[PDB]
Amino acid sequence: TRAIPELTKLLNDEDQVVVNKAAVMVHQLSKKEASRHAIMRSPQMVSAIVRTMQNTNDVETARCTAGTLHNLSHHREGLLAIFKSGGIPALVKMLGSPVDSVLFYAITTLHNLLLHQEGAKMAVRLAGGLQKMVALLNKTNVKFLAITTDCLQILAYGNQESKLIILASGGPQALVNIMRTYTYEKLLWTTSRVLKVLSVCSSNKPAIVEAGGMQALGLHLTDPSQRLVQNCLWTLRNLSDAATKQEGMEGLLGTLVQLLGSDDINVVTCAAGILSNLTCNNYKNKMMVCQVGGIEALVRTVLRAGDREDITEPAICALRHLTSRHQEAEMAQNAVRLHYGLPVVVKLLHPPSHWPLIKATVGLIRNLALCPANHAPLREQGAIPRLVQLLVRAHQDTQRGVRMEEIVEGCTGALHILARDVHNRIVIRGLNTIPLFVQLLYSPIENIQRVAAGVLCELAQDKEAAEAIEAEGATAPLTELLHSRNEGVATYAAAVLFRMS
Amino acid sequence: GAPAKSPEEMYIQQKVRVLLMLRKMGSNLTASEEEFLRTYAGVVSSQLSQLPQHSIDQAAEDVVMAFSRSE
Repeated sequence: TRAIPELTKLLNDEDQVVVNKAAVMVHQLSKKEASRHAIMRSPQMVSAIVRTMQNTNDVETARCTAGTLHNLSHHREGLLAIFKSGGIPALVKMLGSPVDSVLFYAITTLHNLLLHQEGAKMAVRLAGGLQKMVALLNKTNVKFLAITTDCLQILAYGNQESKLIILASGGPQALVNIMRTYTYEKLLWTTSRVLKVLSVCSSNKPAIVEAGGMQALGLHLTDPSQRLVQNCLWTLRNLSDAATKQEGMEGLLGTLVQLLGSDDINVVTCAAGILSNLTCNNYKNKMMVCQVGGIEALVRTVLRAGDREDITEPAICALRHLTSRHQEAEMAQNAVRLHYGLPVVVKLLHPPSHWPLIKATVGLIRNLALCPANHAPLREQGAIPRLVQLLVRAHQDTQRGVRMEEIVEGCTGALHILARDVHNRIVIRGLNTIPLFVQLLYSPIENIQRVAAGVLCELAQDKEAAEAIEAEGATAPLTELLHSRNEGVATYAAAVLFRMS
Repeated sequence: GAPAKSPEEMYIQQKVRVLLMLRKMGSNLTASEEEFLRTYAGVVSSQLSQLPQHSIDQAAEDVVMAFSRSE
């Protein structure tokens, strides 16, 4: 079977006509398990196929030599053999072939090499494979694009260099175009994975967002392919903190709210995290998420989540954003109650809850308290004594977590709003907190002074209380605040002083 | 009217201003204070139409959670 060496000779001939006839035969032997091993074992042969494929001008030989290589790349020896004989720079040049055949073999062999051959990734970057691959994303053969995008994911994984190159070639706009144009699951998947890898790169992140990435990925969140949905969600969460200024998000937001009802705990966890970021300082998104029943979806998601802070923390932070600073703010505050969420919210202030979640839970009680109809319910849920306990302990810790100064501000702030109700004031006072509030006026922190003076101001609206505040030596520290640059501190401080008369 | 030609009128002038801000910020005024504002509607008008402003009770702004290092 020493026919291998004679073909190697023929392939290197001068008369292209025979060089051709030889490529046909090598390719044919390439199909038999026996004939193929002989080819991948003679580096002289494999090196002939490569040079030929790369320099030939006859399409048939360009396709046949390319196919032969595609066959050898099937085995361990075949790959090392193509690599060792400079196959990569060759295959990379072939990506420029104008034939939909030579092209499919080149990208497929490269794929095999990137997947298995050690030293393959660097060689491809070296030959400018990233640039050609990206320029190839304008084709419409979904199988070809699926193979191509996957090479990009392999080459971009954990490689900032390759990513920036992909970014300079307009990789994000082409990848986004794909997610909006095709319906072939495998392609959408391999492409969503290239976006996932690119979405962790702070410079790529903004580019994907501007290309319409948020909306493009939002298109596949209800797809039956669970791996497709998960990959889009992950990428969506990585981009969300950089997409809070985008318009045309109606669809994604609505789908995200529906995804909260999923049984797949990772779907709910991601949807919650993404909604949290997108409703953060964007009243447009806040109103939308509200119009599509987001408060109920979020309250229901918290009830079911239990002590799962991976779900409750984002959910509670999303509820907090939706209950302040937007036309529907008052409705949401009221809606949280109508859907049985007050008890669960108040509960979260207690162990096993950790500080991040407790801090977020305080800010929401504070917002919920803006609506007078939540005043009694929150009280009957035992919120006041607990808010005072957190305050007192955070303050003593301070005078001797995640910044106890913030818990001190949030709890005093929540109690300030809660103090708008008469029965709440009676409770806040019976908890012997006035001396503490008066002490809080000496805080170096301006935000603490405002809420300290504020709660004292609300309590002072009752004669008996205003007198105890005065009797508690509040007049001196209050007067020292009358010249605060903070209109809030100045106003409240003046109000207490006027009320103690 | 004009600022104030006495400690007394300075007090009233300031009290009116503070009660107007307190209310603009979302806090309720006491019955006594509501009466006070009527007794000096004169003073209330002077710094109402000519010296206005806005308000804010307390706050708890929105933070943008970040999610990095995936692939």
